[PDB]
Amino acid sequence: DESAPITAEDSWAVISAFFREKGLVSQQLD
Amino acid sequence: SLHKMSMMAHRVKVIPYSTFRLNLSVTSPYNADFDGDEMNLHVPQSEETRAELSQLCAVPLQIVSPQSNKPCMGIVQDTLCGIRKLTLRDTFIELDQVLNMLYWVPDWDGVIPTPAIIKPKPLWSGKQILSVAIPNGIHLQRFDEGTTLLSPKDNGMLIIDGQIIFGVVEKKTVGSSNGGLIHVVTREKGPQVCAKLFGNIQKVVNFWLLHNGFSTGIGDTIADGPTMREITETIAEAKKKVLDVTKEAQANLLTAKHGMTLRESFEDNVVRFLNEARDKAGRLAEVNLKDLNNVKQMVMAGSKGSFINIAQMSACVGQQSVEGKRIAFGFVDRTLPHFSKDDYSPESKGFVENSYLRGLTPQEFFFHAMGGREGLIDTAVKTAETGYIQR
Amino acid sequence: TLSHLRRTNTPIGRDGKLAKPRQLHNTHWGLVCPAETPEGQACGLVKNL
Amino acid sequence: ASRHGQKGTIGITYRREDMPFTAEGIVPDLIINPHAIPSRMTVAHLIECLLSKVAALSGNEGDASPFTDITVEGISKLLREHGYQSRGFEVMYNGHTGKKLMAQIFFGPTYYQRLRHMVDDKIHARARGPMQVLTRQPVEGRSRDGG
Amino acid sequence: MNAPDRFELFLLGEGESKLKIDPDTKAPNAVVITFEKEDHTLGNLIRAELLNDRKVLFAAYKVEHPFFARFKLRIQTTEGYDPKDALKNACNSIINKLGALKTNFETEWNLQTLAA
Amino acid sequence: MSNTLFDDIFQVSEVDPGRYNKVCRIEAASTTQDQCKLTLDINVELFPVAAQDSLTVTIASSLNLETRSWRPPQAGDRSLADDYDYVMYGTAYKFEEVSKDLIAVYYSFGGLLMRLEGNYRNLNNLKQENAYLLIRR
Amino acid sequence: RGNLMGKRVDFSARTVISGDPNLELDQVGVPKSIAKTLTYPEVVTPYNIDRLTQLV
Amino acid sequence: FIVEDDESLGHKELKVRKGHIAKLMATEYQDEYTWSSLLNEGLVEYIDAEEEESILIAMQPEDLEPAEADVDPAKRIRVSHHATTFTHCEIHPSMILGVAASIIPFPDHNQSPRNTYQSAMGKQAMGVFLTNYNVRMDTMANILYYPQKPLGTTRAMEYLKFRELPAGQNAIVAIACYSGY
Amino acid sequence: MIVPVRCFSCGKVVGDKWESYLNLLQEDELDEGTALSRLGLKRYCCRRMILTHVDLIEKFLRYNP
Amino acid sequence: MSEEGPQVKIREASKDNVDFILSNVDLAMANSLRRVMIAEIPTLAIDSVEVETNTTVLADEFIAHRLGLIPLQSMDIEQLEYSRDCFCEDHCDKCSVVLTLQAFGESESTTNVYSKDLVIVSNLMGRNIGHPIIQDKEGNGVLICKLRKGQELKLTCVAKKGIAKEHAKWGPAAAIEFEYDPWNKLKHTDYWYEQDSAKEWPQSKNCEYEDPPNEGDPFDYKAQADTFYMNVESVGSIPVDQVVVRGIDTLQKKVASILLALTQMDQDKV
RNA sequence: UUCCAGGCCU
Ligand SMILES: [Mg+2]
Ligand SMILES: [Zn+2]
Ligand SMILES: [Zn+2]
Repeated sequence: DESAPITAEDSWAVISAFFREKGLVSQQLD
Repeated sequence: SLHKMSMMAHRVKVIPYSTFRLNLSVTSPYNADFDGDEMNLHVPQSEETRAELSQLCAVPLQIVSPQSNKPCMGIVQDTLCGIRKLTLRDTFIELDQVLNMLYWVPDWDGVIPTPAIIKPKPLWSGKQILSVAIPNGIHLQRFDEGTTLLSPKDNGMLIIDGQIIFGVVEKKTVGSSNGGLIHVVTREKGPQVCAKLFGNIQKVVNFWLLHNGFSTGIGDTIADGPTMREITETIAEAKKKVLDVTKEAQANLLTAKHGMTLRESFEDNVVRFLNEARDKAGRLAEVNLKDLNNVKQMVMAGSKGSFINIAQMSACVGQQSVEGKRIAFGFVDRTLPHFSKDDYSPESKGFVENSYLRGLTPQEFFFHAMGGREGLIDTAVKTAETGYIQR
Repeated sequence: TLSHLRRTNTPIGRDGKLAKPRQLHNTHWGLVCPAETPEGQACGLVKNL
Repeated sequence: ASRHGQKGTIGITYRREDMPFTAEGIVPDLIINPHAIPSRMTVAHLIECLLSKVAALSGNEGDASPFTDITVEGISKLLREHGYQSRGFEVMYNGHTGKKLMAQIFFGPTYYQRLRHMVDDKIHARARGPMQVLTRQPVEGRSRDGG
Repeated sequence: MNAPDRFELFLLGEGESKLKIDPDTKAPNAVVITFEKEDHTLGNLIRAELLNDRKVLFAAYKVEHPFFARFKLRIQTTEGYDPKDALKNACNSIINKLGALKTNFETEWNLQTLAA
Repeated sequence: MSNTLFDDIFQVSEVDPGRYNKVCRIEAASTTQDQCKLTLDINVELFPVAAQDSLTVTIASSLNLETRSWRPPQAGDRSLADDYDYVMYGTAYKFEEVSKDLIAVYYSFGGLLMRLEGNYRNLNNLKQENAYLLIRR
Repeated sequence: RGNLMGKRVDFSARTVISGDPNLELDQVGVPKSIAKTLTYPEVVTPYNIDRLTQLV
Repeated sequence: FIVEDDESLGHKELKVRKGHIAKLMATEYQDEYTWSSLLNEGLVEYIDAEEEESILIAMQPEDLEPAEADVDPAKRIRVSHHATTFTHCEIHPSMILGVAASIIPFPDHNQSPRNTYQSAMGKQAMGVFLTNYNVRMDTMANILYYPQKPLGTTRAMEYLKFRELPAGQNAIVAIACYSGY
Repeated sequence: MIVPVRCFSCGKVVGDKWESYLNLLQEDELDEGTALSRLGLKRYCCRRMILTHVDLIEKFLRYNP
Repeated sequence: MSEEGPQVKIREASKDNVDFILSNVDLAMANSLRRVMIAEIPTLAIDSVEVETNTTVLADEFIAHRLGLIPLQSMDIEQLEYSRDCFCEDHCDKCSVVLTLQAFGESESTTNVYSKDLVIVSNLMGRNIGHPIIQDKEGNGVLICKLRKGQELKLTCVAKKGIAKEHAKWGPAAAIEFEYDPWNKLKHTDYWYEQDSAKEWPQSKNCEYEDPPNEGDPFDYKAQADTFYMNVESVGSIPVDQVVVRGIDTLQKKVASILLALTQMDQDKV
């Protein structure tokens, strides 16, 4: 079911991805 | 230094460790706390100068202030929170301890007082020994409510020739109160007499408290099971007391109560409803928490916290406000993107239904913030203009 | 060190702009932190993202 | 200070023999006053304690985290799965005599931070000394021995 | 910085007799012994025991202030009975108890076994 | 110098533990002048109490037939007017006058209170502080 | 406003305060550190001549 | 989260699914499926402030979606799943918070301003600002001897690098009056 | 930042037990909670000590002279 | 059938614990002992470090501190005067034990420093003292610190007498347990309860060894304290038993020194 | 000293 809904706990993984790329200084850098 | 008594002369008592260790009661007059607060102190230089501090600036003196013909110092916290417990009919102390307690009062005639209970085991009561600190000729009369010369709930306060005859003891009696045991002592005895009184009272109660113990901890914030559910409706019921009065105004059917927009006259009824509820919702859990509850015990002694506090912790927080006008629609006829336009309902105007014990919601939170930010805001000006005005 | 890297200084008129500014706005949700601001003085004037 | 705007300076230090104790032996490393709670309504403090007393027993990184599905009930039930009071409290004995404490105590770990700002870098005392030039009055700052 | 010296909790520096007894005058036949470089450890116990001597009218103690290792012990006694003695007794009394207790703990122990 | 100053027996109209875990304010009537009521709290951890019970309430300011410090035990042999179970001791504050002549005095014991009523406590009840209370059965 | 209505001064000291329940209302625990820093001009008198020489 | 009703089977829903997720944790595992992909895959958008004015967002992703079936007496009390006009959704609310705050345990349980203080004192406490202090001649700095990572924490700290560079220790705290000090 | 010899709270040695813990995990594969129980850390005073320590020392040791 | 008053009843035993039921005494005493055990029983631990070379990452004093906590032997001790009392200008085998310690990063792969590595140099005078108490599995005990390639550390430690009042390192204690009247027939507490006192508040392993309540019965106002369930642990330096007898003893001596003073005190005067 | 800046006093 590679396309089922998305429980809350999941989002974390997303945010992880965010910083994985972005960075806590994203702004200042870019 | 905005008080006359924001600078009193004390006695040096050279001690170790790098801190100015000052007595507690004289805490309030300096507006002093210990969370990183410092204090300056100067040293007189001439025989007459010191004379001037000693004869006019002594703390024993500043003890009763004219900016309110009442004493400015007086027992607080540990001593106050404890003095209460020590008192209470339901509190007795056998020998051994009493003997120690007696000893601790520097003065004490060194002559143990008769146990009011020689019956099986000789016992002593808080009130009883606590009076070993209370001088003579000292007379007190109170009467809170159901007070009656034989006060049941220990209402009121009655002390004679320096002995607690009846009624508990707390902020009302020992406090910086007006007819305060403290205010009396000073007058009736001397700046000096009373000065040392804090000492005995303190050292005794303080010491007694050392053992009886005391604390606070979440268990003190959870109101009785039903007494909470009974509240979640005391809430919803007001919601639907609004839902009603809301549409009733969404129909164009409401007296614009002279000098108030349909809009104004509206919100008013709304607000009044929520707080109306919120408060009772509180009290509910209030007289619902047994006396054993700590957070109450303090509120009773008058050493910390009040109704409102327990309310927002155990019951329901409240409707946050910015300029008296509940969270506004700075977001184009809505409070957050999490709301459908033109939503005048409380779940969107800043009403926090949850209690601190349960914790807010992303919204309850952010609104509570905006409300909070307002405090800090003027606290930052209500201080500047203040200081200015003062000089 | 982080908290500083992501910070915001917001000029003022001349003397404490008591009102509009310093308050926590709706449009602030999600962008700026609601609780982290300096006590007194430049309160609400300096923000943390 | 804790993580709830719970500032505080030491008042005095004691050693185990004097500190109050829980049958288990355990004793506090810190003893904060009950009063600094009701007026600040920093319940989260309390909650962090109850949660950490658990995760410290089970070794399961206590999840404080903003908004989530935890509850005092939620915890008080697990903390009860370890044998200790369900709300955290525990009886303790007056370190001097060994006599119990008519009361119990909310006794559990809490994360605390030691802020710089320690007495000794402050205690300053001047009895005359370094005097400015234009003013001839004492000089500013302790670093320079001023008054 | 201003911290005292750790050992000052048990070493009587420059002449300071452990004991020191000044006669309480507040009430007849009763005194106050000042125990230098000591504490509850010793205090409370000598208070308790002392509080068994039926010929002891009064007995209580107190640590002046946490910063100072010391405590005053106040003892009153049935006249004709010098409190001083009551302290000696209630004192040895402790040792005797202890002795026994030491013995008995050694008894029980010399009758044990375990692997760890 | 040492004599009783009042003797009687009453029956519990009811006992009350309002918000108290070891104390109960109780009251009874008189098995003599029906005008003799009585009020008195009581450590019910030392001397329990139940509805309707005859408790001999005696009172006087003295030792035993034969101010100052409080010797402790020793008296295990000494005179023992303790021929009772409960033996409190406090003071008398007000000496109210419930009309008629049905005066009623209030006595308290370092914390616990007490009140009487009737009139034949005349030459027996002094306004003194001293006054050991007593009970039995 | 800042030099004549309010000056900086000698014989003054400052430190963090921490409440003590074992002091008399009117005392103030001064750290030995400061006790040895702050002085007090005392005249030599056949009253203190003794004590004084001792201190000196 | 862009949440368009692009779902024939049902209603409106996250343009992202339990698959997308595992497809991510996939890369999480071997340290392929980026965040940037989650963007171009038109799965989530960078909602400007202005633009925000014209949308509707679901707080908790799930929760505010399906229908119905007595809530939990322990939990708090949250508003309902009103309308369905929803356009986007919140990653997690905990993201309105900035560094500082994010380290506060249960901020949703304190008097609003309290969380502000902690937002200042953490910036005054000690720690281990970096692991190269051994080679930094910065004029002044303090390092706590044995730092301990906190017991209670935030999912937020994870990214703030905390359990790795803490600012204190968990001390067995006893709340109670004693000597009165 | 190296194991903490002994426990702040009570004192019970804990400087040794370090290596054994990290092992009853990567190797013996246990769960913290028990791992600790395994090495004798009964009450939390000691427990929190280990469970919380952050062995930075490693990260430090990875530099140079 | 024997012995005066105080009487133990070892519940269990362990090289590192002594769960015993010390009964029939004054609580005062029970504690007074407890205390003694904790902070006044003589021990021995490093108290002086002489850093010659250090390339570690743990700056001197950091290490110097741990070194002091490192439990050292002290079975005897009583035959090793407090450096302070001794006459040797500073210290000597008569008052102290000296240890060495050197490490180098040969294993280009984290070389570890362990308490075992200390090396007694001064004459042990022949007496169990100075040996880095080890309760390690592989016999390494107390990881002092780590180092890389050319990291070197040269020390010189000097352990002396000492007691917990001066610093914890001289704590043979570790953590004692204490409890009595497992049901509270004395009411020394007032259980905080939401509903059922007996429910919310867990019962204790010690309830068994003492008769449960029994509703009927009134209240015992003559109730005192006998039977105390202690559990003296230990850290090594002293055997879990000594941490108890020496406790019973150390204390005892003091309690006598008081008489000693009462004597010396009289002899005086004109 | 001086000039600007920032910070701390729940
Ligand atoms: Mg402050
Ligand atoms: Zn421990
Ligand atoms: Zn020597």
